[PDB]
Amino acid sequence: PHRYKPGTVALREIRRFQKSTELLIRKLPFQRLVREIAQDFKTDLRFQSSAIGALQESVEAYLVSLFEDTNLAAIHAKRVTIQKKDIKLARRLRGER
Amino acid sequence: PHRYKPGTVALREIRRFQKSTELLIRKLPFQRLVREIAQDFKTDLRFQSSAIGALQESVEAYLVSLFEDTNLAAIHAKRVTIQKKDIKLARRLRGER
Amino acid sequence: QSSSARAGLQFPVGRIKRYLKRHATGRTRVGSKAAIYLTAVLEYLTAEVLELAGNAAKDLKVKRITPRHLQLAIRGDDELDSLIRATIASGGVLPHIN
Amino acid sequence: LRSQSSSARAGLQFPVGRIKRYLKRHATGRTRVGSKAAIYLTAVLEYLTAEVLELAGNAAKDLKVKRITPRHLQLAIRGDDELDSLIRATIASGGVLPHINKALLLKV
Amino acid sequence: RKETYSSYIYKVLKQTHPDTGISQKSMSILNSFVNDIFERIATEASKLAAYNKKSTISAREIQTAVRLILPGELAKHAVSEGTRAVTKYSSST
Amino acid sequence: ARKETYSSYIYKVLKQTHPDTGISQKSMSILNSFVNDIFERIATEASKLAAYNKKSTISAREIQTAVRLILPGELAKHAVSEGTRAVTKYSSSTQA
Amino acid sequence: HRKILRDNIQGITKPAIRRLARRGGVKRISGLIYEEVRAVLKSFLESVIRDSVTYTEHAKRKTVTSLDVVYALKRQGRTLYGFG
Amino acid sequence: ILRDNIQGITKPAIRRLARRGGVKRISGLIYEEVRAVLKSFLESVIRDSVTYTEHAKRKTVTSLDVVYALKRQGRTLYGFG
Repeated sequence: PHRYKPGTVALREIRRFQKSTELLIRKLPFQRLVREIAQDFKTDLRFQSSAIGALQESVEAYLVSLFEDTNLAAIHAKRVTIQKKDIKLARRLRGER
Repeated sequence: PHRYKPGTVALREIRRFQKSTELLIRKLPFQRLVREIAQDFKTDLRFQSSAIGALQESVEAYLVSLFEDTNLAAIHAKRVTIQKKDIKLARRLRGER
Repeated sequence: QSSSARAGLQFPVGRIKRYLKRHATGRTRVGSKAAIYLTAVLEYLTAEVLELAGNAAKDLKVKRITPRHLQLAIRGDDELDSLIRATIASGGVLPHIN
Repeated sequence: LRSQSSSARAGLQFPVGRIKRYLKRHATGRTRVGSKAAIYLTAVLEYLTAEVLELAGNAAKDLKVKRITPRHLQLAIRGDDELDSLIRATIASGGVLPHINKALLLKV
Repeated sequence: RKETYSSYIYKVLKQTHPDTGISQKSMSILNSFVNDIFERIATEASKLAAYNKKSTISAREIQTAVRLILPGELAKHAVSEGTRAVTKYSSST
Repeated sequence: ARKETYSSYIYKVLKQTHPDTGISQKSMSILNSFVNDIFERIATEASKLAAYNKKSTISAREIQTAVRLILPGELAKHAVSEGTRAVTKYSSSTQA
Repeated sequence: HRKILRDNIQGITKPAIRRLARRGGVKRISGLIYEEVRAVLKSFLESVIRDSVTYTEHAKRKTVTSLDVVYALKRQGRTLYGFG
Repeated sequence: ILRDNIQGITKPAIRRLARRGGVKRISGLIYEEVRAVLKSFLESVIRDSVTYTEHAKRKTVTSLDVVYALKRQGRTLYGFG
């Protein structure tokens, strides 16, 4: 059988996301979760649907900013994975509370 | 002449300066600095003392911010010196320009 | 009779009337909500300047000098996110280490 | 031939009644010259062009005819000349630029 | 115009504990934050009451201004005395 | 059922810069959001520095200053070149 | 009617977080990036829903638009483009 | 007099100026990149300094105008005038 290295999912999945800019996170569970975090401050809110699209690509943009900086902060320290000190230094340098 | 171990004397000089709040760079050095960087790209113009004092205040505050979080980025890599790759990773996490 | 006292509390309202007029956009602004700009400025300046009483045992010094107010504005984590990129003239840093 | 000041009295292509309206809607004080202000039409003309010319640049790169959004984000990160004009550049379904780093490839 | 706030700063520091003193140079720091967060709440109040295109600026938009920029704890007790003092103007006729 | 729109002048200037291409609706919305927020920040600092100069009416020198201080140097030299060129053109308001 | 609905807060999961995570670029993941990407999407999304729906309610309005959340994203300083 | 000299060779002040925050043992070669980063920051603040001065139309500089510029670049060194 044909088989090639665990860990060499890298470059083919690199192009496999990179050609397409469709929204990564699956939609209506994400609707459920934003509905649930919103639902416990004030009543009877709805969403407009393109507002869900807006907050969806907002979390997409902020997450890709997050682990792009943890990616190069991981390679800052001769390291091949990301781990918890990497994301914690990202959340040091974030500047936003 | 008895002077013991280096390195924790670095710590008492650490606390020595950051107790104090003296304007830490030297005056006519920044004077000639800011003239001879201003006069070239736009022509001969004149300064005022409080304005130039405030602008090296800006210079001090910005660069002390960048080297303290440069220190945090350096001690990410389990290491106690300060080296250049820490600095440019600090500049890049700080919003490249 | 007097507008700060017909209001009652201790900020002036008559200048922030026209200081809002100085800055406004909407071609119309109300003549009765000076009563909240003074409340805003009362609350935020007291909610910084009363904390300056925490100088006492750490300074035993009677005026509120320029490093010292930031030297206690830092540990107000509820405060530092209101002067975020803002920074002092000659203020110092709250010290710490590794 | 015509007795009508046809709104491009410089010769530009954006609506000047809209520029008079946007100047009297930012509208701080009370007297604001709406006659001189075609010198902001020229700036919104210059960067209409400073996006659509590199629209025309990456229009060849995807072999389209219809201009769309991922090519808009590759043009929004054309270059440092225009990253900084829109410091927070993220446009809707814009994706990202292609980037592997030099770190991970080691011929393994 | 020559116009400051530092006297009202001094009256405030007296209606604290009156034991301390306004220092020589921090009152400029106090002036600079009172006018800059004054101006930025004025900016956001301007355009937030401009998005519903209502002509004046008034009570509802100001309490939503002074909640929608300043963070949680001082915001909610801030708006508590905001309502307090604005009733306290109307406390008399 | 009544809305000011930007897209019309946008597509005519797109077709005149480059001749032969097409557009798309969400890309129409991203560049009209771009044009109104770049107007938004030039306008805000235009009012701000026509406030702090203690001068009373908005002026072309003031907004040439404004466009210099907001956008970086490459499009600074561009935008000032056609700022002066546009004011040369509309200033030249003759019978012919 | 009461709409009692509990956790979807883990609801995007290890393939979902790894597909967003490699979409950002990183090609080697460690076995506990569950909980921190949890907590940080908690933080960011409660920030945006707080400011957005609070001044949506300022608009006398109990029903959110999209223009309110994009004005909140520009209020936060992360101005999204192109939904109006 | 107006002649160009090199104040980029500022002073080695960073071996006390990095002694403002918790810089441990230093190990050097930072002098040239601390030189580069502070020259970038000073040129960034000084071009909009002179920008308001030509909008000031008088050939001095001043402090209220420098704090106008200083917050409009975002790096608002607060509180001096």
